Amino acid sequence: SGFRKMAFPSGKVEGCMVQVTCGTTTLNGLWLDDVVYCPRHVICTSEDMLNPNYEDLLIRKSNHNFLVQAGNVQLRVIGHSMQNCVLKLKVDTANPKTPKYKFVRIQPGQTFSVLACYNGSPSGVYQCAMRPNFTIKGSFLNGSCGSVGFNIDYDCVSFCYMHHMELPTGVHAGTDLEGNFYGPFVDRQTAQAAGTDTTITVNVLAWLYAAVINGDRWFLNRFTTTLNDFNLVAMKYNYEPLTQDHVDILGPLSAQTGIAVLDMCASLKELLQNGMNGRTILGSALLEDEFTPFDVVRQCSG
Amino acid sequence: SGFRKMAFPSGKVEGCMVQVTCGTTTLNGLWLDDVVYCPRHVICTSEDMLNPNYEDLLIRKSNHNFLVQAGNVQLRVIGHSMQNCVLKLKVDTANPKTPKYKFVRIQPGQTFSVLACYNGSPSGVYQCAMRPNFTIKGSFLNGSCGSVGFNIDYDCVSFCYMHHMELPTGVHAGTDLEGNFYGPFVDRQTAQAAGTDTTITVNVLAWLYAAVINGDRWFLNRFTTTLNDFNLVAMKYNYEPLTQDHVDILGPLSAQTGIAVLDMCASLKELLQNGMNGRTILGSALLEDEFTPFDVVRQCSG
Ligand SMILES: *[C@H](S)C(=O)c1cccc(C(=O)OC(C)(C)C)c1
Ligand SMILES: *[C@H](S)C(=O)c1cccc(C(=O)OC(C)(C)C)c1
Repeated sequence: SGFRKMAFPSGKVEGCMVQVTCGTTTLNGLWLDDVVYCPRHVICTSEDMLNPNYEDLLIRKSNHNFLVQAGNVQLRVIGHSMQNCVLKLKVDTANPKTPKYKFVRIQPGQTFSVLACYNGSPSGVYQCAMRPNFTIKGSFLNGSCGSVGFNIDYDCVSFCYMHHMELPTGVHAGTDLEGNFYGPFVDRQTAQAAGTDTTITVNVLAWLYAAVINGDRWFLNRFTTTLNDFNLVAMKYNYEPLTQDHVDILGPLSAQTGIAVLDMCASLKELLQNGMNGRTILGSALLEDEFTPFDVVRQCSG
Repeated sequence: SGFRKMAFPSGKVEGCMVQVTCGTTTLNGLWLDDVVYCPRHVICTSEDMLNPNYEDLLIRKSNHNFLVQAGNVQLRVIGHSMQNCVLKLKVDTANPKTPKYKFVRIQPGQTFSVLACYNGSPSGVYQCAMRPNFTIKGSFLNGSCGSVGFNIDYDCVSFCYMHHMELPTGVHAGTDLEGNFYGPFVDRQTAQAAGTDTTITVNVLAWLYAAVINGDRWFLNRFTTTLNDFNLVAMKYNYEPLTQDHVDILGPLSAQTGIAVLDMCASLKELLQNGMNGRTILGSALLEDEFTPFDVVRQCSG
């Protein structure tokens, strides 16, 4: 019993974090086999940041300009190259702690664990979701860029996020491990801002199923709805449309609880229209949208 | 920016988790140096559980009755003994991954990270608080007992909790690493239940300071209060009394934000009396009490 925002165990990623320094800039890097991945911003200076030409900045560097430290061990850089917004530093040592891994890009509405790091040292681990507007509501301080987000499946780490920056509303933007940004953001100084966001409907319904599995049933009702009537209500409350694929994905949780997906939708409609009347669900007084159907099944089953 | 329920990186504890089997019962154990720690319930059978005499149960066992597996490696048990509600299995191999560690017992209102494990394999990591009534609101399924809770400071793991059982309200009870239960709970079958709980006032005030550090200021006011007037209001809302030591502990956050502790108390009084009027603090619509002043400083500073 119980339901918590649970992250993956972080040890496999801890053994990959290193510190990268270029000039006076230090940030985190990810050491896998004999390559260290880090934000290419490490080669910028403070006044380089209005419109840096990274190809020019990089051609003016050599290997000896990059100091890579793994714990108390310095790694010799023997090659450097750019790929989109990340830098690939080839080092003379393969990381003996490299896990099985993949570089995956995730979709809005998917969740992942973040290992927040400073100066190559892990500080904390938490769960995040990629918002519909491609930002993440992280927890990061200066020095955290290069920290990574990941999921783990049967001992294979799928890296999906590298941290780059903080937008004016305090939410966070970054890239995939190929250096391609999530969202319409750039690694230069602009007035760029998070665009409008929406609530991840399928995740809210998954979390209502978690609540039923855990004994909160007060929000259930005998009603049902059609998918189109529900989606009219969703549109009105800035919720994403629910598709038939979402309905199919909720099938296992529906079968476990005996509550048809469109019956749960009728409950969610009532909650949007009426609020909670001073009650809570799974210890929250808001509708939570950062758990996927898979997160619920992984944490709740049986 | 940002504020999340953040756990400690779990890798140092992952390298200590093993599986212990006795008869048909399997659960988790903690391998440090050449000892494996686990709940003594592992030696029970299903009908042993009304009033087991653990000293009798244990004297009928030998070393070969305990199967300890670390990954795919079997550890030979060469001694066994009981200490309160935990079992100490001496094995013929010292764990090469043992971290610097301590066994500390924590106080109600303190937080810790939990590494939930099944069959000796880590599954997820999350943050918890010891409630005033000595339960924890965890997330645990059958097979999780022996999972541990811990804090980490400068590479030293202070273990504070071993998981034993789930109470009827779905909250969790366990012991310290010396086998002594937190709270008035026993490892036998009874009608034992969580006692009445209260809200951890000093933590709520720490979290209001986190919110101010992160730009939520709507709940501030020009008022102040005395400690006695505040504590009259606390008593009325089932909040714990605030002591002068709590005020002193909040001093650094008060100095960082410029908001005197008793001024923040006046805000908390207004929030208890009026509610939030449809607003949120740090993404919550309830007053959060599971962050200590230290948690806030660690996550927010600067
Ligand atoms: C450090 S987290 C980093 O990689 C980075 C990436 C992209 C953009 C920036 C940046 O613009 O930093 C300032 C503080 C806004 C100049 C940093
Ligand atoms: C397994 S998590 C374990 O250690 C344990 C400890 C103490 C009490 C129990 C228990 O009573 O289990 C049942 C399921 C209530 C019989 C289990």
